[PDB]
Amino acid sequence: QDSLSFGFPTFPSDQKNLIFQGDAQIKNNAVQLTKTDSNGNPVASTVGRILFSAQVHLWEKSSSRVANFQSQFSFSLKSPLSNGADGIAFFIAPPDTTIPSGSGGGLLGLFAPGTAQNTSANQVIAVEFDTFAQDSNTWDPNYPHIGIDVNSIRSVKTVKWDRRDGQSLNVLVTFNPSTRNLDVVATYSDGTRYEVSYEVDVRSVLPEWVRVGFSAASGEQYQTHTLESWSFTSTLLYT
Amino acid sequence: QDSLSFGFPTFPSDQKNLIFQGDAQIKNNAVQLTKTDSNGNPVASTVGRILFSAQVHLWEKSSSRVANFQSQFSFSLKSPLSNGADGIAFFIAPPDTTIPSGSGGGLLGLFAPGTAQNTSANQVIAVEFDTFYAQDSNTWDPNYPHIGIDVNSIRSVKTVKWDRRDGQSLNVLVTFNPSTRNLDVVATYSDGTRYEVSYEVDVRSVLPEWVRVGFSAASGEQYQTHTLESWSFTSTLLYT
Ligand SMILES: OC[C@H]1O[C@H](O)[C@@H](O)[C@@H](O)[C@@H]1O
Ligand SMILES: [Ca+2]
Ligand SMILES: [Ca+2]
Ligand SMILES: [Mn+2]
Ligand SMILES: [Mn+2]
Repeated sequence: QDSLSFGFPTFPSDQKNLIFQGDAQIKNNAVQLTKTDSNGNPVASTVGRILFSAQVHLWEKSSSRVANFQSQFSFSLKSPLSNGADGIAFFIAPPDTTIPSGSGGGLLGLFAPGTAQNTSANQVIAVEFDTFAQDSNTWDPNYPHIGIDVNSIRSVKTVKWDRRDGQSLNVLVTFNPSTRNLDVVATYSDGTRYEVSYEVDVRSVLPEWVRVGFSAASGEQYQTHTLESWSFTSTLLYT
Repeated sequence: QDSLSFGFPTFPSDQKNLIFQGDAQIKNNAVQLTKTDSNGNPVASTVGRILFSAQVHLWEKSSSRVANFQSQFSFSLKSPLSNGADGIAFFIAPPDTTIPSGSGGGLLGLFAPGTAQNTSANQVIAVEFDTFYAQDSNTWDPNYPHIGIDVNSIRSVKTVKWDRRDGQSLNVLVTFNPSTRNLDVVATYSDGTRYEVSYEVDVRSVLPEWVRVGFSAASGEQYQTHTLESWSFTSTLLYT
């Protein structure tokens, strides 16, 4: 299809179009990307991802068209620790994507250790919300941030962000094929706003058909990564 | 998802979200539901169906919600002879639905010969466009071309006389309103000729909560092409 859209105002347990990977599962009308104990508390060493089943037609060679898409979602992070980790990300990748071997912790379940920083060994665009160390994650700034990843865990750009325990963050990620701008706008309920944009030609990074979803992980330090709602729309346009 | 929508202005050969059953295949940016030869002409004894891969949440027990949906599509029928068979249908059925054994010809690839008229043995809502075309092989339904609404039976609960026009595209709009429980069908040719048929039906008592939607077509001894040219669909769960 040239156009596709779906909306999950909430996530009831009865799902049919979601692909669950790792420890991801539905609990309390929300998606818990990372594992939580029986009491609902986060645990260490966990990775989880979800993908929408239907493939998205991102671009089409024959017609020289590229999709204009919008992804709106909200999530909350919670942890009894002073340093909850590691983060959650919205990502776009090839349809057969699976969790890479040893991609826990700072790799967010998105990249394999051996090629995490090799743009030629990866095909993925992701928007990450990182809450976690200059000794391990020697590739990220010295503070929580929102980062745009293009075939590498080493963000092409980042902006400072504040982690607020248990508070929902509303995010809108849009891509405009005419300007090739990928824009990210995130807000907390009190109006605090964060914005970051990057110009990228998706045709040179991703295949024509892709899948979209979310990934999260916790290493030694942990926190819940709760996806509360998600709406997505994409339509092929002439450029 | 509470809401889902997709649109196929045309059908390129590179499809990823369509389930092809029987002889259905993409050809010339359109879906040929029934088999065609090298010249592109219709052949006999052929059945084909397509379904969208994502499941549609038609209703939700826990919340007491039922979906409002709309399906818009266009198709054309062509045959070397002045008339053709057997017809095409838009249908809604359980996710694992497959072509019933021996459901060719007049059964449109939707029902099994043994229970084609047994409502308790079927779970399907379909809007068919019948053009044959044969009281000898299709004793059911009125004796003239028609559009019919099928609910668990090949014997339409409601029909309206229809005109077959070789090679001309018919634009169809199928809508279901959970508030009135009316399933409305409006079909029109480019010159403005319009056909309307509707029926009240509680989808909850007929189909499971999650379903798949698609099209089916068949040709027995008599044949014609059943070309699906475009299709857009959209559903949203609403409180009743
Ligand atoms: O195709 C016309 C006609 O051919 C045969 O008689 C059978 O397959 C019928 O079901 C069908 O209606
Ligand atoms: Ca980072
Ligand atoms: Ca009929
Ligand atoms: Mn990090
Ligand atoms: Mn018939």
